[PDB]
Amino acid sequence: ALLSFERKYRVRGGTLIGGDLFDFWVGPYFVGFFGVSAIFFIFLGVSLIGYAASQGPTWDPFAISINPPDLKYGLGAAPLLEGGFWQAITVCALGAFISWMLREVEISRKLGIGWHVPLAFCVPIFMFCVLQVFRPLLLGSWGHAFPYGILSHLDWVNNFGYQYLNWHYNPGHMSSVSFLFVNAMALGLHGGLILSVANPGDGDKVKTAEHENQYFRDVVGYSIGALSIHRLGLFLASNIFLTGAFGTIASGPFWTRGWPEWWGWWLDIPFWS
Amino acid sequence: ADYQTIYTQIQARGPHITVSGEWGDNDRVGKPFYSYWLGKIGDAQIGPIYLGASGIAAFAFGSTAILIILFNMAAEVHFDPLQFFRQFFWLGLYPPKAQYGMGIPPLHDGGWWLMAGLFMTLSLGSWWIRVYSRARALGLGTHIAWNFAAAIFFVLCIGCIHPTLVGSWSEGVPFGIWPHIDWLTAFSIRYGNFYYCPWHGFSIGFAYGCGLLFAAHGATILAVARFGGDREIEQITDRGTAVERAALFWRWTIGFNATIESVHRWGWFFSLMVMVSASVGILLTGTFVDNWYLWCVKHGAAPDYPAYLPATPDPASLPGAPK
Amino acid sequence: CFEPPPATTTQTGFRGLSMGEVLHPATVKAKKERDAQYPPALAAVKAEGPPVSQVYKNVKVLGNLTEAEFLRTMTAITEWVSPQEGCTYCHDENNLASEAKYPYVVARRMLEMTRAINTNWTQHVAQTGVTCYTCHRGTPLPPYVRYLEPTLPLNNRETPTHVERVETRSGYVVRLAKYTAYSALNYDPFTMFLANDKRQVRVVPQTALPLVGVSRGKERRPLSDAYATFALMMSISDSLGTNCTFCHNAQTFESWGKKSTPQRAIAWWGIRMVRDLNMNYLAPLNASLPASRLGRQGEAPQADCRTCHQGVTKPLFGASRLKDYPELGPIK
Amino acid sequence: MYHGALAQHLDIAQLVWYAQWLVIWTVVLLYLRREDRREGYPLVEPLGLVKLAPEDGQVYELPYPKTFVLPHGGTVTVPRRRPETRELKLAQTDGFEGAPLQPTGNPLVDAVGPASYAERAEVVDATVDGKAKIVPLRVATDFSIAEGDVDPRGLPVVAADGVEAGTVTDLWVDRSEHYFRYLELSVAGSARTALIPLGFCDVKKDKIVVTSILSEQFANVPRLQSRDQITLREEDKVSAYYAGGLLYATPERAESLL
Ligand code: BCB
Ligand code: BCB
Ligand code: BCB
Ligand SMILES: C/C=C1/c2cc3[nH]c4c(c3C)C(=O)[C@H](C(=O)OC)c4c3nc(cc4[nH]c(cc(n2)[C@@H]1C)c(C(C)=O)c4C)[C@@H](C)[C@@H]3CCC(=O)OC/C=C(\C)CCC[C@H](C)CCC[C@@H](C)CCCC(C)C
Ligand SMILES: C/C=C1/c2cc3[nH]c4c(c3C)C(=O)[C@H](C(=O)OC)c4c3nc(cc4[nH]c(cc(n2)[C@@H]1C)c(C(C)=O)c4C)[C@@H](C)[C@@H]3CCC(=O)OC/C=C(\C)CCC[C@H](C)CCC[C@H](C)CCCC(C)C
Ligand SMILES: CC(C)=CCC/C(C)=C/CC/C(C)=C/CC/C(C)=C/CC/C(C)=C/CC/C(C)=C/CC/C(C)=C/CC1=C(C)C(=O)c2ccccc2C1=O
Ligand code: HEM
Ligand code: HEM
Ligand code: HEM
Ligand code: HEM
Ligand SMILES: CC(C)=CCC/C(C)=C/C=C/C(C)=C/C=C/C(C)=C/C=C\C=C(C)\C=C\C=C(/C)CC/C=C(\C)CCCC(C)C
Ligand SMILES: CCNc1nc(Cl)nc(N[C@@](C)(C#N)CC)n1
Ligand SMILES: CCCCCCCCCCCC[N+](C)(C)[O-]
Ligand SMILES: CCCCCCCCCCCC[N+](C)(C)[O-]
Ligand SMILES: [Fe+2]
Repeated sequence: ALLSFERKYRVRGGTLIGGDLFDFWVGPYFVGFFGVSAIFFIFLGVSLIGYAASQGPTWDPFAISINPPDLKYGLGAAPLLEGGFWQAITVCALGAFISWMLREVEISRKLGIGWHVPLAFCVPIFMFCVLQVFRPLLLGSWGHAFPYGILSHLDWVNNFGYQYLNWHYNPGHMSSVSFLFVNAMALGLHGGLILSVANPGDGDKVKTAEHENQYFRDVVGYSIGALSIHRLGLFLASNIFLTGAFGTIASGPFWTRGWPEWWGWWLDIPFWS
Repeated sequence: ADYQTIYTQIQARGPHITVSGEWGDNDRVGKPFYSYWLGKIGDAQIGPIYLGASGIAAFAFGSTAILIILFNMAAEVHFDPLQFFRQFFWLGLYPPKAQYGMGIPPLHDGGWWLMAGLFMTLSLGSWWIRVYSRARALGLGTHIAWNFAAAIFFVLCIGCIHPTLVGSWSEGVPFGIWPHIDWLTAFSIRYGNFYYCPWHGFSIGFAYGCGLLFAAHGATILAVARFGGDREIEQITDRGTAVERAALFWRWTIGFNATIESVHRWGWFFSLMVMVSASVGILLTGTFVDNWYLWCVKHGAAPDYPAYLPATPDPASLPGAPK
Repeated sequence: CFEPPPATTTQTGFRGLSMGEVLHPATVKAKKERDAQYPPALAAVKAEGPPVSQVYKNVKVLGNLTEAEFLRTMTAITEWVSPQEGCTYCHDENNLASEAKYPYVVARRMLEMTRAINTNWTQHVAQTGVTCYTCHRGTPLPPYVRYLEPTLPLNNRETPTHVERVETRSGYVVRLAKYTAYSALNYDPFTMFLANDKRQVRVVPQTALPLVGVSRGKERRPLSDAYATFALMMSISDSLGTNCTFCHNAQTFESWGKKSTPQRAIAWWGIRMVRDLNMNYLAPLNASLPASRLGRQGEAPQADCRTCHQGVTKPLFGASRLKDYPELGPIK
Repeated sequence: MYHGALAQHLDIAQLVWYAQWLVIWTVVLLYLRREDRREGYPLVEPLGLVKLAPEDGQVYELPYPKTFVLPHGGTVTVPRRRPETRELKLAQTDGFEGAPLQPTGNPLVDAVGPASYAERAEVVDATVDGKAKIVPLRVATDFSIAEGDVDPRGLPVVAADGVEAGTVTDLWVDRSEHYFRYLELSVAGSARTALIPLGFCDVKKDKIVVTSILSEQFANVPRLQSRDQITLREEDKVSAYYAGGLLYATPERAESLL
């Protein structure tokens, strides 16, 4: 039930709210107040999903879609089957995510370690808000949000993109993609390197911190360091959405033309026109 | 608050370190030098750097490729300098616009592109050799060279192998900033929408996942930096409270947990798989699947919706419709 | 380089597909005001007596009009095409039957073309119809036209920079980009698609799997076609001042039925209509134009979607004079 | 006829979808999920009064052991059975295994909850060339503080309770990574030094502020056995001590944050 080393850590305390009342574990899972709210919402959200999805035609998982209302309902409450479900499921989603997040804080507190993971987790929640709440508010209808369906949310991404002719030239998107791609490369680099040191092959000795530094000084002329490559990755990953959020938000509220034309600001400097 | 996880409150200077490799220690060129500001959020020493043969090779092929592209790009603005600097993004070196099948294109219609293609390829190879050798020289495993190979192979897929498989060079990736981006849409449109390609989905899944994983891993390490969690090598060989606390964070949150070595495996694998899934997705495209939406439709996958504006018949199919 | 909210948005698709228009009010309103300059219809005259076929000497097209109507038409024409220049832009000051000046005979062809559009391209122009004003906008040379190579500025009422001038080779990539909504697509949709009916717009295949025998080597259309078709569609978009979801559900560009809007069938007709006008009316006019008029390959200026639409999904926001001047068709 | 078409409604890309899934669950469940179990397995539990089997699934979920050959000698094999022998000053607050434990003494010195350390080697972490790795600058003489930063030697250390608790005497540096990791201070009113990991230090120009523990609680900061040397397991004891300050420095700290 308990890892070899677990018991010495399972002490009361660290709660954000509730104190002793829910301060306990079920199996491996810590519960705590937010574990309890988390579950409440998950159960709600998932229930609406099933009740809504039953009203629809399909039960094929790829095809099921719970979508938002028509643009006409604006920012108001929409009939259940015509966006009502979607508005409710969205509220359960936020409840779930934020509970998940606050719950991580209580676990962090209890182990006397920094709260960096719940913080890092704020970014994805943020970007979910930019897509489903902030941008719909700025544009004035919940209808602009994305549908809850494995495939359908892609058809939304697809159209949203082509509304602006070529979404690729969106300077926010460009920056966003660039972090997605480095982050991925660096996770490969950082994992490969740690394994390369601890797993030299045949029967050779596990190597050293000094090696790590040498390999990257040799290969690319700079090694960032053990502590720092974790501070970089948290940064690279986080800026996928933190910069992306700008390209998403600008689209409609601040720019209504194709994105290629935005580059007019450069191409059209009269000096070289 | 742990300010060390943000930046280095007091920086240490001390004599430059060298770890000797099974060879080439004489090829480390340059004098180490030290940046204070860099020191704030990283190691302060920049350089030295191994030269080496496969390195010099890679630099030389890489540069050849760059000159072929840049010359062809300069031809486009008719060697006008300012218009060059102005239009640079839009400038490109394209594959054959015409269908030569697999026939070597004329220089003016893709000949030059295949040239640069070949040289960049050699550049990539000589670099793989360097990435692989330095590990072996320093007595390390080659996990990095193996993650890299997957990335090179992806490129070989989109630049060569898929063109070869369907039998046309016109399908390759042009060199240029906007031009390589334009290709993405062209390739998706010809193939019936890459959203409906199951491997584009796996790829993205892992790409997002790397974001998920590097943010959770990075932060987890900063969050136990207090207990020296960053000395990951010795936390492997001799588990300490850094990674016992790291593990219980994750066990208590999601119910299962990695070890401080295994997590890097999960990462390596996730990073690898972005490039592996992408390649399979390309190897199947054009060869065996022509319209990914219809393939999906053929198999029951695709969503479908009520009309909102009236369903619009193909005019072209109409009784008496022109051509 | 940004545009302050609110944005005007519409829905062209089932809810949750993010399909529809996205308009910045100030621009729409600036276009409204420009298109507002459409002179009103001249007052209706009573048809008295003799078809000008009897009355006048050299009347070929509008011959069944009684005089009063005929001179109403001539005034309207003057008001649309050559307001600054007045009747003598086309007529001999002292002989109105004279074909001495080319605008006369070009105008004659343009009465036929105009009546063709209204009579025969109903599936595009419907009951709105075009008049000369639709293209000419009060000048003899219409503001947006296309030569057999991209030119700049798109509005030919503006003065070219050196680079913009067709002669300046360095300016090519820009002349081309600016025609394809700033993309770097290295193709000209106009001469590929609109100048004639040589090329096929559809590139996407209509079976899940590659049909054996059109799917390898020189059997295949080259990827460059897909670029071109993207190039053309970027151009149409910019021409109508709208985006792909005006016509397509991007889920499947290639599918019709529920996957396309009404406007895509209308668009499909418009491409065909434009080819007719280019092949059969406009391109031949190089026979009759001053060299001052012609492109570097001796081509007459011709038409695209911009020539009528000028940035609006319906030209002049759907303003019509079809019922006011039926000389121009639909001709029974 | 179609490229890819295998049979009735069967085609290449579709079989490859099934292979791709398989390859993923194989690697994930049968490899990665077992690499994760090199540490901490098998799970510990209460004891059964009568039990006799090498419980089947405890075998199946483990990888085969791997051995690391260490750079300055010896080896380490994982997984391996690594039970916590040390006695724990914690008391069950309720019955069920869900229930949290409570310290029965001073958990800071007891070393429980946030104050726990791992049973690391009692060995001095070494550089690549054999030397002691984390050593005071008194010893690490070719090292220095970068011009521009605070030299804390001389500065007062001020504890959670605002009370000056000692005086920074030295910094210890990581010679492998050229990176400071603890400060040494002369504890006030005691004849002892304490190290404090640089993460528990807010480093001002004129004082070093430490918020994990009250000035009182430095007295019992873990002691080293050498003065210019520190073991992997000592590092853990030192580090855990202040870390446990955070939940335990005062009675209100463990209670509901708001
Ligand atoms: C034709 C349209 C296109 C398009 C349209 C598009 C749009 C419309 C947007 C992007 C955006 C983005 N795109 Mg683009 N895109 C991208 C890459 C990217 C991303 C980096 C970026 C942000 C993604 C995001 O919002 O995640 C969202 C992730 C979320 C919301 C995570 C939520 C997680 C939540 C916190 C927790 C969820 C918990 C689960 C419910 C739990 C399940 C329980 C189980 C697991 C137990 C690439 C690499 C490419 C390439 C190579 O072609 C590309 C092409 C294109 N994009 C097309 C051109 N793209 C976004 C952007 O940032 O650009 C500015 C954006 O808005
Ligand atoms: C702006 C752009 C968007 C975008 C663009 C995007 C693209 C373009 C693609 C996906 C893909 C996927 N997306 Mg989408 N996405 C998803 C979830 C998903 C999965 C169905 C799939 C793989 C995700 C993954 O592996 O990531 C990494 C996460 C990992 C490894 C941990 C496991 C998480 C788990 C796989 C998620 C499964 C959750 C359930 C499907 C959702 C229901 C849960 C509830 C009901 C119990 C969620 C839950 C959200 C939310 C909460 O915001 C989201 C937002 C968005 N997606 C944005 C709207 N996403 C890919 C796909 O194949 O879709 C068909 C793909 O092609
Ligand atoms: C409208 C067009 C679409 C499109 C078209 C598209 C295509 C055509 C392809 C992808 C592919 C991929 N897309 Mg998709 N896409 C993606 C994300 C992704 C990636 C996961 C993956 C590309 C893999 C990669 O890392 O390349 C970046 C990594 C690279 C290029 C590796 C570089 C390796 C190399 C060794 C480094 C070079 C070294 C040197 C610097 C070279 C310099 C030397 C000099 C001499 C030249 C997202 C997240 C979204 C969203 C959010 O909507 C999206 C939408 C869409 N995609 C649209 C539907 N997508 C690929 C794929 O996975 O399909 C199966 C693919 O082929
Ligand atoms: C830039 C940084 C990033 C980042 C970072 C981090 N990410 C984290 C952490 C960090 C640091 C954690 O600490 C936390 C975690 O614990 O890790 C294990 C977490 C997690 N990241 C998950 C998914 C994930 N991260 C994505 C992206 C990024 N992550 C980006 C890349 C994506 C993408 C890209 O698609 C996905 C889908 C979950 C597994 C997990 C939340 C579990 C949850 O919340 O449980 C509580 C909620 C549930 C179990 C279900 C609730 C169901 C609702 C009510 C009903 C469904 C709602 C509906 C909206 C769904 C529509 C589906 C439709 C579109 C098809
Ligand atoms: C899922 C995993 C992924 C992943 C993985 C990995 N990625 C790796 C590795 C791994 C693991 C390596 O080990 C290897 C490396 O070593 O890293 C440290 C590498 C690399 N990934 C690079 C770029 C990158 N990765 C991308 C993507 C992904 N990566 C995906 C996501 C992308 C994307 C995002 O598009 C980009 C652009 C380079 C930095 C690097 C190769 C350089 C090269 O191959 O050299 C080729 C050689 C040259 C370019 C020489 C020419 C250069 C000069 C300066 C030009 C001078 C011109 C002048 C005229 C000359 C004058 C001369 C004078 C004397 C007169
Ligand atoms: C049962 C019940 C009703 C309970 C009440 C209590 C309660 C609230 C229970 C929760 C119930 C629920 C809803 C559980 C589901 C939890 C979730 C959301 C699980 C998601 C699992 C996924 C998909 C993770 C994706 C990322 C991924 C592939 C991770 C695998 C690799 C791991 C384990 C990463 C975590 C990890 C990281 C990031 C480290 O860096 C690290 C460093 C050193 C040691 C260990 C680790 C480590 O474990
Ligand atoms: C401006 C108000 C104006 C006048 C006046 C005018 C008159 C006019 C007449 C009387 C005729 C008939 C002469 C005859 O017997 O042949 C006639 C015929 C045509 N016109 Fe005209 N016209 C005025 C202006 C213009 C303008 C501005 C143009 C050229 C753009 C133009 C052209 C023509 C043409 C062509 C004909 C032939 C009519 C036909 O049915 O063939 N006119 N005009
Ligand atoms: C409507 C009945 C109509 C008239 C009248 C008209 C006249 C006209 C003239 C006088 C010219 C020659 C101008 C010159 O100086 O060269 C001319 C040329 C073009 N037109 Fe026209 N035109 C009428 C109608 C239409 C319509 C509906 C359109 C657009 C679809 C159109 C377009 C053009 C174009 C293109 C040319 C050739 C380029 C040029 O000579 O400037 N016209 N028109
Ligand atoms: C917006 C930039 C946009 C894109 C992208 C786009 C693409 C596209 C493709 C790929 C085709 C090919 C279809 C096939 O291969 O079967 C295609 C065809 C047509 N389109 Fe389109 N399209 C975009 C925008 C627009 C707009 C704004 C409209 C409607 C005004 C439109 C219309 C059409 C029509 C009509 C066709 C068919 C051409 C023919 O049959 O000759 N598209 N589109
Ligand atoms: C060029 C190939 C081209 C395109 C593309 C195009 C599209 C288009 C659409 C989508 C509509 C209908 C919009 C709606 O119903 O909301 C439409 C309508 C009209 N067009 Fe057009 N059109 C193209 C070309 C041309 C040209 C060259 C002309 C003028 C000679 C022209 C004219 C019109 C007219 C008139 C209408 C309006 C119909 C109405 O209901 O008001 N178009 N076009
Ligand atoms: C059968 C035969 C003969 C050969 C086999 C085929 C072969 C191996 C061919 C290979 C084809 C391949 C590898 C093609 C791949 C193409 C791809 C993937 C291209 C991808 C991206 C291209 C990009 C972004 C190009 C950008 C280029 C540049 C920006 C040029 C760089 C410019 C500078 C260094 C100077 C900047 C100048 C500025 C200051 C004005
Ligand atoms: C101790 C590990 N050092 C280390 N690790 C990694 Cl993954 N990268 C680097 N350096 C760069 C330049 C590369 N490649 C990325 C910043 N140094
Ligand atoms: C195909 C890529 C280019 C091949 C030529 C590159 C030069 C080879 C240098 C290898 C040097 C050998 N070493 C030390 C790495 O084993
Ligand atoms: C989209 C790419 C596929 C993502 C792969 C996700 C792997 C998650 C592994 C969790 C399995 C956990 N457990 C306990 C069941 O083993
Ligand atoms: Fe790590």
